[PDB]
Amino acid sequence: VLSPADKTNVKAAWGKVGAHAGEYGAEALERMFLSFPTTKTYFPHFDLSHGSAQVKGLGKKVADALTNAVAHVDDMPNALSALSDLHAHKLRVDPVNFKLLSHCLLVTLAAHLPAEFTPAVHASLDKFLASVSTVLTSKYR
Amino acid sequence: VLSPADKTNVKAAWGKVGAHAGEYGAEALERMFLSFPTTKTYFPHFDLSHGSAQVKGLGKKVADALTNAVAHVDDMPNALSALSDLHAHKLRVDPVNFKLLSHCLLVTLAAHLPAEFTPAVHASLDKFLASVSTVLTSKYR
Amino acid sequence: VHLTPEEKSAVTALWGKVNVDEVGGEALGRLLVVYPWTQRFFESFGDLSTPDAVMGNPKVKAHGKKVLGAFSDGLAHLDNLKGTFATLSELHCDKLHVDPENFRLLGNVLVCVLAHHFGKEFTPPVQAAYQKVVAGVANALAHKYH
Amino acid sequence: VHLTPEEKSAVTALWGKVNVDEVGGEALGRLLVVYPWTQRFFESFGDLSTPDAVMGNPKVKAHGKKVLGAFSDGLAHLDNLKGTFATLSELHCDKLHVDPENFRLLGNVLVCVLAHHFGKEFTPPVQAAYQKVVAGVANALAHKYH
Ligand code: HEM
Ligand code: HEM
Ligand code: HEM
Ligand code: HEM
Repeated sequence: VLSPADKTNVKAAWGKVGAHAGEYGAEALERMFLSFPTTKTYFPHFDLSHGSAQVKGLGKKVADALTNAVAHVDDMPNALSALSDLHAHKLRVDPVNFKLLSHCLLVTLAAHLPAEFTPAVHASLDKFLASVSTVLTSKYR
Repeated sequence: VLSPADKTNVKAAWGKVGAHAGEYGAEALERMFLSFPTTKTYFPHFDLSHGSAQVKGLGKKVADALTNAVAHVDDMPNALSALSDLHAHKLRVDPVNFKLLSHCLLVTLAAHLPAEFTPAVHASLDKFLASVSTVLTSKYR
Repeated sequence: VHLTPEEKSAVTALWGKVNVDEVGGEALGRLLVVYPWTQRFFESFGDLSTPDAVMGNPKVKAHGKKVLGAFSDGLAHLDNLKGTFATLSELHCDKLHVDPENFRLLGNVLVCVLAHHFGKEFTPPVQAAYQKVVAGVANALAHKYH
Repeated sequence: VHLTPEEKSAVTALWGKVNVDEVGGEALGRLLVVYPWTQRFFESFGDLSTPDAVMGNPKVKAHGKKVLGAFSDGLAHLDNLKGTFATLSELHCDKLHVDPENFRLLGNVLVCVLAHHFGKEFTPPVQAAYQKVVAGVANALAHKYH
């Protein structure tokens, strides 16, 4: 359950990220691939090397999904429904992996947001990404 | 997301359990204490030995909470709200521990439900206990 | 992992009654049904569309038999699980890249299968002994990640 | 866990710039704020009611300093983390019964603290090297559960 303060904090952080969101999404993915190599197996058709257009493209989409969630934070199950279907039914993404990308998203924000990444905002962002992850893993059948 | 078939399966299993629910709750707790000894630290004021009136009493309450969830399966966040407050705010129960008790509840049902514990019903029960666990861990702040 | 003599007794006594041609298939099938993301690793097995298709799938049964064979091998070497599972660790970790959380899940599924099969005989202390075993096998299978 | 020479270089180079009087306190505090169930183990620390109270709590800072001292000790013995963490494993597992998942969380919090402190210098390969380290420390600290 995201509190009013959590929603404030998350909106504030993503505001600062501003138009770098796409680039940061790509960076978080790269961090995940390097830190947690088991995650790479979902992307056999990707070149995952640094500067990859495919990782960049996906990073933009990931950022777009997260922004959609922020923008509709009280309706996240609905907002992310199609994405939850994709990740569970078609992609068969192990639920563990959401915690890995979530961590890498936090790290990326921390590396780019010196002023904003306070302990409180850190906590709010973690709750937000946990909420997103919960929706994205809600559709296994 | 519990499907219509999941709800059917869960209602069917708990119907068979019938009035043994309280006893089974106590058994699941005992299984947890023996299998996962880290869980015992939440109960320093309990005698956790076999036949303990305190474990029996708590088992009845646990069963009652689960039955309440089954009975209001489309409104579980509301139904279990007070319990989610208790386990997060007051008890500070590590979220990992919900998976442990959930497993022990499944084992207990499996040990008592030869006909009912089919792979499909097993899957439905796992989803149900995961849903309960999700609500019970939604209130950390 | 350290099993007491009473825990070793509990485990070996029950295991002697296990149908080793079926129980592995039953555990692997339930893994695929209950935790459907695991089906990702078994695309070549064919029809996994329904629980009945999974459980009745001959390749699921055949593969489960191999899995159970490895559990049996661990039960015979409880004090050297690492060595016993070394080559399987390389396969599951280095080659397949299965997240080790799934090793814990399969172990817990096996525990549910044993509970279903043995009923009241699968007592809380017997389960506790088995949890030590499956945790040990999972940790050994995951050694290449460590 | 096996760090390459390049990974060892990345880790030791960054660590030399860490303020060891602060970073541990920062990581422990954020653990208590972000994963509030962990406060269960620190009841004697007093005021943990708000993020500011946690972060400014002198006992949090003092204890964090000890935690970081142990990470430093692991960094100096990357090829013998088990032995390095043996007595701490007995404490956290046998005496405190902390679930080992929380060892992973604290490690990941430390990684976030390093990222915040070093910014662009905390590159993706540098992080990957640090993830190997904190995974290793968590696994060693959890040895008594294995
Ligand atoms: C915050 C968590 C996540 C978000 C917001 C997210 C979002 C997205 C989005 C928006 C797409 C593009 C969908 C489309 O093109 O129609 C996508 C694709 C994909 N995602 Fe995720 N995802 C997340 C976590 C993960 C994780 C943890 C994994 C696996 C480790 C994963 C694996 C994939 C794969 C394999 C694709 C397909 C890429 C392709 O073939 O083009 N996702 N995701
Ligand atoms: C399916 C999951 C769970 C359910 C449905 C559940 C339900 C309950 C209920 C109904 C109570 C009684 C509340 C009252 O008396 O007002 C309770 C108390 C308690 N629960 Fe849980 N619980 C669950 C999981 C857990 C877990 C995993 C732990 C820790 C390992 C835990 C620890 C406790 C503790 C320490 C108490 C207080 C006992 C006392 O002091 O009397 N619960 N729970
Ligand atoms: C305790 C846990 C497990 C044990 C003891 C185990 C054991 C085994 C055994 C004995 C084999 C046969 C290897 C051979 O042909 O020599 C095997 C193969 C295989 N396992 Fe597992 N396994 C476990 C968990 C898992 C899980 C959780 C997955 C995926 C979710 C998985 C995926 C596979 C795959 C895809 C193969 C075939 C590899 C190949 O033939 O190339 N395993 N495993
Ligand atoms: C990598 C993870 C961790 C490391 C390296 C670490 C390290 C340490 C160190 C160096 C001490 C001081 C021991 C002494 O006085 O000799 C300590 C004590 C303590 N730790 Fe941790 N710790 C970790 C994780 C945790 C976690 C996650 C918790 C709880 C959530 C925890 C709870 C405690 C408590 C309660 C004490 C005080 C014990 C006492 O004085 O009796 N630790 N730890």
